Amino acid sequence: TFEYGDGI
Amino acid sequence: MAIYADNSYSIGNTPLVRLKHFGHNGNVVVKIEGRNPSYSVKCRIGANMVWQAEKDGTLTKGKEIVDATSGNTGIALAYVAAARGYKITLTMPETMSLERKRLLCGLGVNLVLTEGAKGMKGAIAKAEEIVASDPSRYVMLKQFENPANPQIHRETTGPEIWKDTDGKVDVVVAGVGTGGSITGISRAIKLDFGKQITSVAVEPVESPVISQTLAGEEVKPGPHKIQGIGAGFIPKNLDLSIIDRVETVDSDTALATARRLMAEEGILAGISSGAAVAAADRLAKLPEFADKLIVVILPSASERYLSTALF
Repeated sequence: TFEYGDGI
Repeated sequence: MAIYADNSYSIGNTPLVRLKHFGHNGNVVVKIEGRNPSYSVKCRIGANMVWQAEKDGTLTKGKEIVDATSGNTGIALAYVAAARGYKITLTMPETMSLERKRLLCGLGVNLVLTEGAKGMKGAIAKAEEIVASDPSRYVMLKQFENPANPQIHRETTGPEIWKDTDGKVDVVVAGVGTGGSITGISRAIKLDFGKQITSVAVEPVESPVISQTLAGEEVKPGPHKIQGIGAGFIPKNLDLSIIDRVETVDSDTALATARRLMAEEGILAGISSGAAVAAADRLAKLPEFADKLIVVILPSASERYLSTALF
C-alpha cells in the first residue's frame, strides 16, 4: 500500500 | 587490474537477458539490476550521491549521513556508508518489514522509526529535525532531487545498455520512483549517443500522476503494491522532456508478471520488475514495435520480497 514517497 | 578499492566501486555492468515468453520474436530484453552490491538499481545512486558529496565538500570525515527512505535507497546508502566509513542514520515509519529492518541493522545504520500513521511524511520530518539540530555535522542526500541520481545512470546504466545492444536499442521501458533511471538512460542514449529512442515511463494505474499531469487532468495519487515506484508526485529527477510515452500497470498484473519471470524465464525479479515487463510486453505486441528492440529495467531481486504477496 505504498503511497507518498515510500519506498524508494 | 580489476580490483575495486571498496564495494561501492563494483556497481553496474549488469547483464542483458532476452525474454522467451514475452514480446514477439525476442524483441523484449531485460536488464538485471539485481546483480548489484546490495542487489538493486539503487546501488548506483547510493554510490554516486556519496561520491559527489565528497567531491564538493558537503561530505567529509566526521560528518554523518541522515536520510529518509523505506526502499532500496536505504540499503544502497547503508552499504556505501559502511564501505566508505561514514556513520549513517536512516528514518522510516515503524511500519517497515522486520526483514529489511534486520538487514539494515546488519549494515550498521542507526534506525529511527517514526509513527506509522505519519508514514513517509513523518519519516522525512524526523530526518529533517535531526539535520536541523546539527547542520554542520549531518548531510541529507535527497534521492528525489539530487542530480547525482540520474547522472550516474547517464554515465553507467545508459552506456551499458548502448554497448550491450551495439546501439540497436529502440525502446527503453522503466518504472519511475525517483525518475533517475529513465532520465539518465534517456539523456545518455538520446543526447550522448544521439539516437532517438522511445522512452517509456511505467507507473501504477492506482497512482498515475504522470499520465494525469501530462494530460492536464487533476492529479490524484493513491495506494498500490508495486514497491519501488509510484511516489504519488512528480520527482524533480524525472525529466518529462525526454519521456515519449507513459504506460500504466496494475499491482495484481505486476505481481503475476513477476511470478511468470521466475517460473518461466528463470529470472528472480522484483515486484516492480513485473510491472516494467508487463508494460513492455504490451508495447511489444503492437505492430509498430515489432521491429523495435525493447530494453526493460528490472530494478531489484525476488528474495527482497520474500515476506510479500510475491510469494
